[PDB]
Amino acid sequence: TIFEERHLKYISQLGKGNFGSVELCRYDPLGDNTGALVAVKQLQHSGPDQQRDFQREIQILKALHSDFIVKYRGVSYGPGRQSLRLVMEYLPSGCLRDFLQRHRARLDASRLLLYSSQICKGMEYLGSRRCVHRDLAARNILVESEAHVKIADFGLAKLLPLDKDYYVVREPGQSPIFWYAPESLSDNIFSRQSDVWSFGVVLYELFTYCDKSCSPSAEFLRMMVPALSRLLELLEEGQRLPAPPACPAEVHELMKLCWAPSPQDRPSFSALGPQLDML
Ligand SMILES: C[C@@H]1CCN(C(=O)CC#N)C[C@@H]1N(C)c1ncnc2[nH]ccc12
Repeated sequence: TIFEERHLKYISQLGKGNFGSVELCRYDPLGDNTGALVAVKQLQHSGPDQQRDFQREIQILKALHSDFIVKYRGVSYGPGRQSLRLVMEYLPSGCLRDFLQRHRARLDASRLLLYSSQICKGMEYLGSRRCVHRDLAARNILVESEAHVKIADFGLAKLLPLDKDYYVVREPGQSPIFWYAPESLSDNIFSRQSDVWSFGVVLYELFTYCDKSCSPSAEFLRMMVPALSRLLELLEEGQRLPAPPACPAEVHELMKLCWAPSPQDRPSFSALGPQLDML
């Protein structure tokens, strides 16, 4: 699980987010271009707060073992003990947002429900580890195959101490505001139940095939003082994203429950899973 810097050969960018980037590299210790492709995350530049967070992220992912969480492979170092890069499995079908847009006409509602169930199970597992994800969105889901997706980034994830079932951040966060639960917008509170809110938005993303014209940003902005206050207002009045075109009624009802105003009245991932499998 220790990868030597000198054997990581840089090929291409796979994505970026939250002060980090993921690159496609070949781990090629023979130097003949036959080594395994890996996905390698690093900070885009040096930062002391970001480095502390990055080491924590690595320890979170290292301790996750699930069919629905991207596989941790190891780390590369540089000044010891200074983690330079997080090495993960590379899954070439890539991000679910991109995959849905491209294969839209090939994937039916059963496939979307399968993806929904897999994401829900990943999240049930995450919450069992006292991990709050905080950034659940289709952009952070990875496609292993046409019938298998995995939660694939943990840049903002936090571990809940044993005696507190939420965490409050000091500043407002810097993620697109359209996945945030009301209590995160109003009071920077995050919990496993704000993850459920975000999962409702992920269901919306799936059933819109991440179409840009009716995306959470496009549609909320169209429906919508500062933007965050307008969105909070809109949400506090009980307005919600509209059912996606052709959305099964049962799924739309599940989204609405995920979007209960109060965190306590949202269903658990434990409860959602069986309901998704039933559908
Ligand atoms: C959807 C995956 C998680 C989010 N991504 C980031 O780059 C976040 C940052 N920084 C892209 C990544 N993705 C395109 C991947 N694509 C292919 N293999 C991958 N392994 C691990 C991630 C990954």
